[PDB]
This record gives sequence, C-alpha cells and structure tokens, in this order.
Amino acid sequence: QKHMTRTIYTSPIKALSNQKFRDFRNTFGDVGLLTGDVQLHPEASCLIMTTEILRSMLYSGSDVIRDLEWVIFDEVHYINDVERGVVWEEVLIMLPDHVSIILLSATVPNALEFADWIGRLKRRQIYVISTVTRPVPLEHYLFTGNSSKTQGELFLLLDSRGAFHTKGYYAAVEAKKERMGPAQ
Amino acid sequence: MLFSRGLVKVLFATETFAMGVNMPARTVVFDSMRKHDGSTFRDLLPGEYVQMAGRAGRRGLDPTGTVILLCKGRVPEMADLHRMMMGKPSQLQSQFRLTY
Amino acid sequence: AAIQQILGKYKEAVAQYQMIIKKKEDYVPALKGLGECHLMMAKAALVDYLDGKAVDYIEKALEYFTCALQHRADVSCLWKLAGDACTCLYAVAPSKVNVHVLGVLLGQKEGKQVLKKNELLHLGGRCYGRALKLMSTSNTWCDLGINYYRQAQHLAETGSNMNDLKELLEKSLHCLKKAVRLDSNNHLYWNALGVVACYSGIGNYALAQHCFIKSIQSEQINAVAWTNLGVLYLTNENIEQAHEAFKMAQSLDPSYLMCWIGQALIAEAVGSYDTMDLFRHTTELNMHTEGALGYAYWVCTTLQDKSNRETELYQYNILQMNAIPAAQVILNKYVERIQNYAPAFTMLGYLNEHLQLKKEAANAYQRAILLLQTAEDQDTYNVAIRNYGRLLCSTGEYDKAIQAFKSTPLEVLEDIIGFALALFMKGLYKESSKAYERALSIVESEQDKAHILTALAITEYKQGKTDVAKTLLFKCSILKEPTTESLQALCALGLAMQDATLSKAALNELLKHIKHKDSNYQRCLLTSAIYALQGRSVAVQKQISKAVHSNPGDPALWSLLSRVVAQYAQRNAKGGVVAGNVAHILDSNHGKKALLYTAVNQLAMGSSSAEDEKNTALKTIQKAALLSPGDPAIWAGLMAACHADDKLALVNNTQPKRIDLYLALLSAVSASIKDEKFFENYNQSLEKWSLSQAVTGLIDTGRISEAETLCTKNLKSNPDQPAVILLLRQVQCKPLLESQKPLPDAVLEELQKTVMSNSTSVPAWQWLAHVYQSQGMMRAAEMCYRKSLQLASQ
Amino acid sequence: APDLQQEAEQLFLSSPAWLPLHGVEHSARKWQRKTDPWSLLAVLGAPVPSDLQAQRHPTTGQILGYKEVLLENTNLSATTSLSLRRPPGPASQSLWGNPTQYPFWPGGMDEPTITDLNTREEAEEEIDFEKDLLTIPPGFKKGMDFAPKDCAPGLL
Amino acid sequence: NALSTLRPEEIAALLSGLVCQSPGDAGDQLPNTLKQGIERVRAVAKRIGEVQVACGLNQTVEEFVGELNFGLVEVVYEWARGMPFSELAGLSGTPEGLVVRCIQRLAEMCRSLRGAARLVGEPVLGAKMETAATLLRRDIVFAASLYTQ
Amino acid sequence: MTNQYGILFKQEQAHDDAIWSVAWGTNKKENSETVVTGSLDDLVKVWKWRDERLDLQWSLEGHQLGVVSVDISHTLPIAASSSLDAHIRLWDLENGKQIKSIDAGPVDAWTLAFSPDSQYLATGTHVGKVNIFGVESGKKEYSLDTRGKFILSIAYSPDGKYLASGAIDGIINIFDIATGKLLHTLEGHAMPIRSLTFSPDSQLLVTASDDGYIKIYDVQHANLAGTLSGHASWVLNVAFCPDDTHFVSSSSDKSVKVWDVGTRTCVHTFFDHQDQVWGVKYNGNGSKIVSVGDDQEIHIYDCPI
Repeated sequence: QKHMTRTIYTSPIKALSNQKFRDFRNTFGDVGLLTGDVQLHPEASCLIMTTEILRSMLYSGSDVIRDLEWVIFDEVHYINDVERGVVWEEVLIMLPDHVSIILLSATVPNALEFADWIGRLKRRQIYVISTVTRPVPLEHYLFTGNSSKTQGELFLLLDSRGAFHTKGYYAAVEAKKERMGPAQ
Repeated sequence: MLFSRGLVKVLFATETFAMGVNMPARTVVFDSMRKHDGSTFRDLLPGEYVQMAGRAGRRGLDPTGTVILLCKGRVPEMADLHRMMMGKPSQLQSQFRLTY
Repeated sequence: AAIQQILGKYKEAVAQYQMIIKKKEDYVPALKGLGECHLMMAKAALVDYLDGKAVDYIEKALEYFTCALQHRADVSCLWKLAGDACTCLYAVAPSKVNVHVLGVLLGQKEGKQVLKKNELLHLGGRCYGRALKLMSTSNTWCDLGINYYRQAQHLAETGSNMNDLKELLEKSLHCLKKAVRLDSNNHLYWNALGVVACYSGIGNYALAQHCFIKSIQSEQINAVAWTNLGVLYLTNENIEQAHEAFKMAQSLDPSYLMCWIGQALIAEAVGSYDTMDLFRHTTELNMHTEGALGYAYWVCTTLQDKSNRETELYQYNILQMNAIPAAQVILNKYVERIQNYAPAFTMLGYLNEHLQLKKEAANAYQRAILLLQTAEDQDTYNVAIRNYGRLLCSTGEYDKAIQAFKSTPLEVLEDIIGFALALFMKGLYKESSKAYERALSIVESEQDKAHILTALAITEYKQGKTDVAKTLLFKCSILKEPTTESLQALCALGLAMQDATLSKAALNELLKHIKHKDSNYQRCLLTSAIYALQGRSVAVQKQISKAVHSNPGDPALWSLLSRVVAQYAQRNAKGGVVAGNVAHILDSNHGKKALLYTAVNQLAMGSSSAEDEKNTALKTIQKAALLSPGDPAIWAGLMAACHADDKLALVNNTQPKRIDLYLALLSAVSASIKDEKFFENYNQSLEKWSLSQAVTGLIDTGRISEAETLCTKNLKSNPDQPAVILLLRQVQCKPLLESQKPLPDAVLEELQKTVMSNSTSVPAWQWLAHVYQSQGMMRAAEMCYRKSLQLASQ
Repeated sequence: APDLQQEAEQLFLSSPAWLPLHGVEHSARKWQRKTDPWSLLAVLGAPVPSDLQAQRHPTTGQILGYKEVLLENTNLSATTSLSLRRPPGPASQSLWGNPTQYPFWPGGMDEPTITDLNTREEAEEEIDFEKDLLTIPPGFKKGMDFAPKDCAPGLL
Repeated sequence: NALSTLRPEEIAALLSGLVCQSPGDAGDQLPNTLKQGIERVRAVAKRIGEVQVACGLNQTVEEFVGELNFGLVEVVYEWARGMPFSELAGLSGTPEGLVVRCIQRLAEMCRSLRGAARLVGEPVLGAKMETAATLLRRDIVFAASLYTQ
Repeated sequence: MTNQYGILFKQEQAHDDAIWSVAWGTNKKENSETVVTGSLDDLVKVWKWRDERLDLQWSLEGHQLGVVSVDISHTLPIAASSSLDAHIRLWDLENGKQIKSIDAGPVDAWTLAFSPDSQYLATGTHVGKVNIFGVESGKKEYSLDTRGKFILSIAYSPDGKYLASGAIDGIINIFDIATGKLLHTLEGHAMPIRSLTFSPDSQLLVTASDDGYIKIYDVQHANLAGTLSGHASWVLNVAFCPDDTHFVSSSSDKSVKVWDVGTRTCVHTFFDHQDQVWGVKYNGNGSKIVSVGDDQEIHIYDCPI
C-alpha cells in the first residue's frame, strides 16, 4: 500500500480465507475478497484468493497481473497433498518475472531443495529463513482416570524442554494396573 | 466468534477446526490416538499432532500451555507414542499430473 | 485523464479534460483527447442502433478537432482523426445526418455550415488526403482507400447514379494496392483489399479469394478473413465449403457475430429444425441487421401456424422466452436503421397488434402504406390498406377508417366486412346493412355465413325493427350446426325484449349440444339474468351458488356471487363477504371488483364483528381505491364508509372523525363518471346517489351554507326534479325545529306537498313523520309511518 | 356495478366487433423472405501512428513543447500476443474465465531473436496481383476456381 | 440433446449427481423423467470411459463412472420446488451441513453452465440455467456470512 | 461474479397496517440518514438508520385517511405527504410538527415529487394535468397539460429541464421545464404505469407498467433500448441507482429484484417479503436498499457499492 502497487494473498482453505479477510480489513484500509461467487470489492489492493482462482486468472491475462508486487503463498506445505498439489505447481510456473514471491511454511526438513527449485526456475535469488523454539512452550501431559469424583492425577511425560520422561509413562501404566464406552 | 472473546469455555471441535481457523485456546485435550483416513484406521502421524499441539499456548496471557492426552481404553503403548510426540514432520513431495 | 481514457471510463476522462480546458484554452493535447473520447463514444453508440446520439457526438468531435487544428496545423494525427470522425458515419440512414461543421475545415472561414451525408464523406476524403500529404505512411493510405469505397457505396445505394462512379472505385483500388504493396505483412490491408475487390461494381472474385488467403496466412488468428471467405463461397452456391469456413471462423473466436449469422443462413438454406434458435442466439449477441430480420420472420411464421399451441415449441419458446417483445424491439431498431422496406413495417404492425399497442401498430401500417404506393399496385397494397383501415377503426377515428376503406376495390370479403363495421361504428346503419349483405353474397366457410347473419341481426336491431332480427337469427339457427355465437345473441335479444320465452329455449339449446365453449362465466351470467327477468330475485343467488359449486376454481364466479348477493337478497352479508375475500385471494388482478364488492357487503352487514381493526369497511374500501382509482363506484363507497364509521364511533362514544371531505369526493365521482363509455341509467343513478349522500352528510356535520349553495347551483342547471327540491327543503328546515319552535301550517302543507311529489321512497316519508313528531302531531306521524311501512312491504 | 340485464345486452348486442369474424386471426397473411448475405462483409480500419509526445529539457526537465512521433507497438492485440505492451483489453470485463486471451510470459522465457534490418521507406516490392493467383485456403483440399476478369493516377 | 428437453426444476436434480460426495444409492419414489435422465447421464459417462480405456489410459470404466453418486436427487428436486428447510431435515438421514454444502456447490455450477450455453450457441439452455439457479438459493442454505459484512 | 448481497436489518412491525410508500433522504450535510414511511393510517413515522439498526424518531400524524405517497427533500429538512383525505400537509422533520396544509382532492393530486432544488413539489391530477405548487410560497402557480387520462407517476430528471408523467392506459408524456411544451409522447404499455424514474445524468427513462414488463426508453429521442421481463405479476416501483449501472424493481409477487441496465439482465433477486412490496429506494451513495411491504415490515438490504 505504500508504493501504490497491489498484492495477492492466497490461502488454500475456503473457510480460512474469511477471518483473514475480516482481520485484514480491520487492520488497514481496503482488502477485497474473491471466491467462487463472492466478489467483494474487486478493486482493492489486497485481494484474497483461493489458488484455484489464481490458476484460472493466470491462464488468461485478467489485467490484474500487470500490477502485482507480492504473491504471499500462505500454507505451502499442502503441496504434499495428492489431489490439489498440482495447483501450486501450475501457479508457481506461470507467474511473470516481475512478481516477487513470499512463501510461509511450517518447518519442513528439505527447505533447501525446494527454494533451490524456485530459485532456479525463475532467475532470482531466494532467501531461506527457518526457526525453532516456538514461544510459550507446551507440556504434554497424560490423564489416566482415577477416583472420578474429585481426584484427578496428571502424569508428565514431556516437558517444556523436550526431554522425554519414561518414568511418567511407567508410572501411568502402573497406575492403570491397580484398577484391573459412553458410561465410562 | 463466541470463542474469540472467551464467552465459551469448552469446544468439542474436530479436525476441520484444526485446519480452518486459528483462535488459540489455553488447554487442548485429545480423545484418541488413531483416526480413520483411508479405511485403514491408521495411527495419527507425527506431522499432524504438531499443529493441534501448537494451538495450545496463548501469547502473554499464561506462562505455558498444557496438552492433555486422554488415554482411557487401554495402555498408552509408549513405543509408537515416542515417534508420534516427536519426529521430523514430513518431507516435501511433488504431486504433478496431467489434466485435460 | 489519458490513463483513464485508455481503460474505458470515458465520462471521467471527459470531465477531467473539461477541467483542464477551463483554465487553459490553447492546450492542444487536451483538445485532441476530448475529440478522441467523443469519437469513441459515437462508435459505441453506433454499436447499438442509437444513430441520433452518434450523430450528435460526431458533431461535437468535429468541433473539438477544428478548434485544435486552428492552433497547430502541422501535425498529421489531428487531420487523420478528423477524417475518421467524419467518415465513421456511413450507413446511418441519410436524412438523419445534418452536421454543423464550422470554420477552417471548409476552406475559408465563414460562419457555420450544415452538411448532408455525401458532402460529409467528401470532406472526409479531403481531410485524409491532407493528412497523408505531410506524412506518407501506410495506415492513412489504406484509410483513404476505404473512404473512397464508402463514398462509392453511398452513391450507388441511393440510386443517384451508376457507371459514373467508376473512377471513384478505380481510385479506391489504387489506394489500397499502394498500401498493401508498401507493407505486405499485415492482414488488415489484404483483408480490406479483398472486401473492396469483390464489390458488386467491380466483381473481381479471383483477387478477393487470393487476398483473403494471403490475409489468413499472414496471421493465423483471423476470424474476419475466414468469415469473409464463408460469405464469398456461400453467395456463390457452395453451401458445404462455406459451412466449413464459417465453422473454422467461430472456432477461432466464439463470439464474433457475422460467423453465427452465416451459420444461421446456411441452416435455413438446407432446411434444418434449429434455425430459429440460431437466429435467437444471434439476436442475443450484438444486434446485427440480417439476424434481426431473420428472427422477426421466424417468430411471425411460428405465430401463424395454429396447430402449435401444445407443442412445447410454441409454448416454451414463444410464451416463456418472451419472444414477441424481443421481436418487437428488434424490428424497431431495424426499421429505424433501414426505413425503405415494407415487409419490416408490416411485421412490426402484426407484432404490435398481438401486444395490444394499437396506436403504434397503426403508425407502422401507415408508414407501410406510404412506402408501397408506386412500386407494385397489386394485392399487397390493398392488403396493407385494409389492415390500416381496420386498425384505425379499432381505435376511434371512424371517418378516417371510412376514407381509407374507400380507396380499395371492395371485391373481397375482408374489405367489405371492414367497411361495414366502420360504417356501423360511425352510424349510418342502413349502409352497414347493405355492406354486410354484399359480403354475404361472396361467402364460403359457412361458419362465416353464420357470423355475418348474426352481425346483420345486431346491426339492424339498433334501428329498431326487432322482428326481422328475430326471424333472421332463426334463419341462422336453421344451418347445419350451431355456432355458439348466434345463440348468445338470441338470448341477449330476448333479454332486450321482455317475456323471456324464446330466451329459455335458446338457453336450453345452447346447453344441450354445445360443450366446446370454454368461458363458463357468460353462461352463468345469462342464466342468472333470465331468472332475474321473472322478478324471482332469490333463485338468482341460488343458481350462481350452484355454478360456483360446480367449478370451485375460476375466481370470476366467486366475484360474481359476491356481487349478486350484494345486489339481490342482501341478507347473506356474511356469505357475501367470505365469497368476495375468496375471490380476491385466488388471484391478484381481480383485486378491484372483489374488493369493491366485499366493501359494500361489509357496509350492508353493519358492525357484527369482533371490533377488530384492519378489517373494517373503511380499510378494504381504501385498499380498493388504491388499486384502481378510475371507477366511480369506489368513491361513493368511500363516502358511505366515512358516514357509517362516524355513526359507529358515535355509538361507541369515543370521537367522531373524518369530518369535512364530502365535497371533494363528490367532485371526484363526477369527474370519474365523465370518462365512462355508456351505462347511462347506471351513471345517472350513481351521480344522483352521490349528490344525495353528500348533501345529507353536510347537513349532519353542520355545514349548512355549503349544502345550500350546492343545491342552488345544481337546481340552476335544469328545471325542477322532485328529488333535489326535497333536499333543499331538508337543508332549509334544519336550523329551525332544531331549537324548539312552533311552525305555521303553510310551511307544513308545502313540505307535505313536496314529499307527495316524489313518492315511492320510504326515507322521505320517514323523515317527514319525524318532523311531525318533532313539532307534535302524533296520530298524523303514525299515519305517515304506516304509509311508509306499506310502501316498503309492497 | 350495473344490474344484469343491461350488462348482458351491452356484452353481446353493443356492436359486432366482439365476433370471431373481426379478430386478429381469420386472415392468414403471408410474407416473403429476402436474404442478403453480402452485408456480412466486415472491413476494419488501421490505427493512428502518432501521439504528440512531450519534450524534456535535458537538465531540470521541463516540457518545452509537444512533438509528434511514431508509435512502435501497434498491430499487437490482447488475443494474439503475450507481452506487457499489448492494449489492455476490450473494456471493464470479467476477471477470469475468459477463453481467447493470451497469458503473459511465464518468467523463465524471453524468446526474442531477430534483426531484419532493411528500414526502408519506399519499399514497394512490385507485387503482381494478376499473374499467378493463390487459390487454396490453408487447411482445405481444394478451393474454388473463378473465371479471370479481363481489362496510376494523380491529384493535388 | 440430453439436458435441453427437461424441466428447469429437474436439471438441478440431474446435476446433483456430480457434486454430493456422500454415500450413494438409487431411489424408489422418483418420476419417470428423472429415472430416465439418470440413464442418459450414465450412458454418456460409459461412452467417455469406453473411449478413455480404449486409448491407453489406465482407469477402468467402472472406476470412472462410479464417481457419479446419486442420492441427493430427491432432496434437490424437492428443494427446488418450494419446500421449507424443516421438511428437508426430516426427509433423510444426512447431516444438515452436508446438504447445505452440496446445494452451495451446485448453485455455482448451474451458473457456470450459463456461461457455456451462451458460448456453444444453445439459447435454450441459457433460459433454463438462469431459472434453475434463481430458483435454488433463497434462505438459510445461502445465508450470508457473519464476519464478511 | 456478482457482489455480496444480503439483509442488514428487519423491523418486525413498523405500523399496524400496510405500508404504501417510502422515501430515504440523507438530506443534511452531516450524517443524518432519515427514513420517512407512510402507511394505511394517519401515521407518517420518521425513522433514523443510526449505526446498525433503525430507531424510531418521530411518530407525527395529522391525517384522516391512509397516505398514498410521501416524499423528502435533499436540501432542506422537510417532508410532504398526500392521502385520500384531500390534503397535502407537509411536515417539518426537525420538531415533528406540521408546517402547512394545502386543500386538494383526488382530482388535484395523487402522488408527490419535490423539485431538484426543493422548491416546487409537482403532483399529478385526475383530469390529465400536472399541477405544480410552490413550497413555502403558497399554491398553484401553474399546471402543465397533456390531453389524456388519469395520471399516476411524476418524475424529475435530477438536473432539472425534464418532467415525465405516466398515465392510466399506458401513454407517457415528457415535458421540459424550460418552456412547458410537450416534446414527444411515448406510447409505452397497454396497462397503467404507476411508476417512472429518470437516471442520474438524465438520459435514460425507466418505466414499470402493470403487465410485468419494464421498458427502458431513452430521452431526447424516442429510441427504446429493450424490455426487461422477469417478473410474474404487477410492478409497483422502480428506483434507479446513483451510478448509471443498476436499478431495483419491486413487484406484487413478493420479491424485489435488482436489474442492471448494461446487459438488461437480473443479477440478484430477494425472496424475503411475504406479501406485496409497495416501496423500494436507495440511499445517498447507493449501497443499501429499503423495501416497505404490504405486510407490516421494513426491510433494509445490503448492496455493496
């Protein structure tokens, strides 16, 4: 929006691209949404699309492609799907040269044999950024029933530091031993 | 829209909630370890669990987040639970094919 | 502004350019942009058939281009665009172009000038020549060749000359050949050369085929060249190969109009079944002329065949795609575009007649008459005359119809019948009888003989002479099979007489062996009227109840039941109200009459309800008044509703409302009556009743002066009629006897005399007896009441 | 509404117009069909080769004056070329689902190699228009043979 | 000429067999016209699969034609007549989300066929597809989203 | 490919009986958004669409019978209403109090329409004429005459210089305010008209007659550009969009369709009313629709720009 250009945000799930529309319209200015029938503001600068529509307006001209800067492929780990993975590769080839790409992902191992493919399919250098250690870590507990009235005991078998605890698992199974669908 | 303002306290969601929305909550509780994908009634794979587990912690409104598994029927069977709770998520394939 | 122009959005670009122009006036690019925008708007107008708008826009564009050319006249593009603007007005139906060119363009700078078509095109050729002179490029050469072609086409098409335009065509070919040799790698030049080379005046087909093939080779994506080859082969009786070429053309561009039209023509030639649909698709695409005429022809032909109306061809296509209105709009555009072809006008008249737009159909036939005078003089001109006269007679202007029917040989049944009916409409009944007799002479299709006999009976009756009508209708009855038309007229004739003995026989005859009549409402009306004739007056409602029981649909029957119960035997008010409501529910366009009748029934009922809102008499009568504010009954019903509401509110004792509006309603009633065709007795009764009710209401509310002036004005019109004078007596004697007072026998005697004048009216007598009671004459008041009771019972 | 008897008399004995004899039917009229397939021929015009582009002072650029120059990327259309120089499109139009339009270059492909240096202005090639006429459409097996027709100006 | 000669309220039910993605079965209480249109659709699918497998493709005719899974024919036929939602909910045992999703995925095809019937040159399919679409979407099946406006 | 249409608000029972006309005016320069509606009562209730809902503001009434047409003005705060009561009393819309009262019966006025500059308040009479009163300045300066039948609809081009009048039996008359001389008379339909409207920029006149068709004429000539036929009963009102691209038509078949004039086709139909829909309007920059109906309801739709 600062450069006056246009940007296309594409997410695979049809229901996921509605709350994104609301939050992007609330955060700043004009954000159009395009789907199979809805065409809310097909004049804004943040058109939100499902990839099956961008693949349909890449084969014709559609005269929007003349103004793009960024294509924010949101969840690019759906390429591994068997019935929609061909869409991401019909799209990533047909993009003209002046349109930069942003690929958000979900920490896959072989990120350097994929960004290398897109880097030498076009002829621009692509930078790979990978992170670990999500904030607010999570403790994986295990709940085994006992004294259902009030008593609840939770056994910790994984902690905020990633160390597997076999002691907790053995404690849990041993706890189950002593006792020995909808009503339970 | 009633879960994003804290006016509902328990959500009996399914996988479509696990994909189609974000709406983080404090404590995620599972109900089983195996699902029925392709009529083989397989075990839940490592890459999936990470997503549901990830929407456990909130941002600055709590120290951590607790993911509670709820094994009830039989023993947890720690052998495959090890590879389920930790494991490299998945490689990156390419499902290219020709259409009309 | 220029960027907005590129992307369409012509209005915004025009506005921006005007804003620039207001500040600075010599800014050449702004003027050029304004000229280009207006020219493009003109071309868009010519894509549709709004030729007048296009002429206006091109006039304005010429204004801007000459203004720009005054300052800097060395640039070439300005001259080229000026020539484009002027010569893009070909095929615009001359006598529609008068263009106000002014200034430098016509050499010397004198005032203004108004140019017709040929002069405008010649100026176009001159401007292209000037533009080319100072910058020799290919595009201007090709455009100049096209301009010369257009000029020759216009000269030939107006029949103004022939064989004296040879040099013009030679010049056009020279220019086009120069353009193509200058750069022989552009499909546009080869295609233009091909089209010009095959014009009817030159007729060099080998060059045309060679040019189109070269055009296709130059750029494979070429729908225009393929469809032109299709046209060339198709006109030279090679339907198969032309079909192949057209199929290729539409394969390369699925929404090009000419290829679809060619496919439709080929389908028509080889006699297929989906030619009508192909023409319909062409009509839906972009309004070309040939497809327009084809579709109109097919719709009219489909309408003619009367074995169709179950086929799902006629039913779906015609009655569910609204084919008729589309055909009418199409023909209007075509006719204004071409306007020298008679069958188009006749087809337009026919379709307008089916839409009941009679005035426009009359105009169409009139123009067709004008076209067809000096070319054929055969049956076609006579048929057009009969149609125009018949339709003119259908909507007033009888004298013109008679005059038109004069100018034809009255030797076929149609013309004589049309003449006879026009004569009957104007008057002159003897003439109509003679004309019908002559038409009777030349008769086949005995059905028509029966119809002519019935018309004879009807027309001569209006002179009197009823006996000959009766015997003549019997003569018609002696024919082999009854016609369901003469029998109805016979019953109506019986009703026009009295002593309905033959009427009963006619009704029995009608019912006996005739079932193909599908109205089911006229028969009920005739039966009810027959029962009413004998004064029975209760059987009538019973009979209509039987008829509605037989066919519980047909809203009309329910509505008629409501009307009859309101009129005869007005003691089944509840049943009448229910019947009127049911008639209203089962449709919408019967709203008017059903609402009127239910309102009157509620008035008759009183207030025997649950004191519920939204369903009193006032609400329903207001609803009816909103539906059709044309008839005179609804307003009188409104006055009665207001008075009844006032009395009911007074009984409930909360507040009298709706006090002073009676005079306005009376004026509305009279004004509405003025435009009613003829129900003379009914209209007289309605006006009289409205007058009486208004006077009584004004007396009650307390506006004595207005009632007095109204009565005096009415009496000043005509000599006395014993009804209104009683009203004036009532208005006079209201102030006195209100306050207790004693009156002299002279006044009492005069009032008694006035009531006696107009007898057979229970109200008046009851009011006089009330007067006796007020002053005090008890036994006399009892006698007056007894007389009123006897009169009412009798 | 008026009482029955006079209403019926009006309904039937008012005039003979109501008879099926005087209706829109009962004539069985005919029209003649006249095709005219020569109208289908379409001739398109050439575009304007000039724009009145501005001039710019080489330093501290200001528009000195407007000079006319020749455009270079005409004869290029939205349905027969794929580059970012073609005219935008027909008009305001449906965003997608439009056959008969060409996508832009897919980014890894350039595909332009030619010089063709003649650059003449009087390049009239002396084309023969009546010696050997090409009479086979591209794609057919045979065309049509028309008979030959037997039997350089100046102005100010 | 399969679809051209049917009612506009029946073509929606015939096209419902391409979209439902639900366990499928035949029916009993169906008119003759629907029960023969089903035969027409299955015969065309058999023809396409027979020309597919006779060329070198590896997808047996049964596997191609088994994607046609009717079983919402009765519900769509009753829905495009004026039946309110409650009776539809009662009618059959499928969760009322998997029905609204099917109807929403059908009203986007009975409008993309309006775009092709104008392109082929079939002006009689256009006047039926612009009816079967406007007659199909009226109520909570097509209720507007909350966090959209 | 169409926009996102849908309801925004639904008033349950505005009045006690049918609602016969509606006028939406964003008259004041600030954010006013005033809706004035009249019904089969004396009530002329004046609503205000504040943020997300309609809040009743005035309940003013002075009439004796049902009001058949109401009107609002864009320049001043003012409103006018006429009824079967033979009175054209025009309210104040600020204090909810009557300003004037003009005596005129069903032979002198049927339906109201203000001037573009809110000065003249023309109405259609019974004997064929059009009577132009003067607001704030008295009564009956002049009346244009067309020799015809009862006249139902009166419209003004929103740049002045044109006045249109439909009539019972179909014929259409176009006057020019400059001289008051009949330019040309269209013959139009075969049943009453009861609705007319010009378009912004005043070069396209859209009728809606009683048989179901919607002619789209063209002004400054008699060219017609097509007939829109998609309804199944009478058509009772037509309101034309602020930009010359759509218009809304409400019919007596309990459905309010929205057409577009470019291609003469119906984009979206609303099936939400349960009885005849007697009034539809747009708002300012047209993005919302009002539809008052015979059943006592006020619907407000959402038509994105």
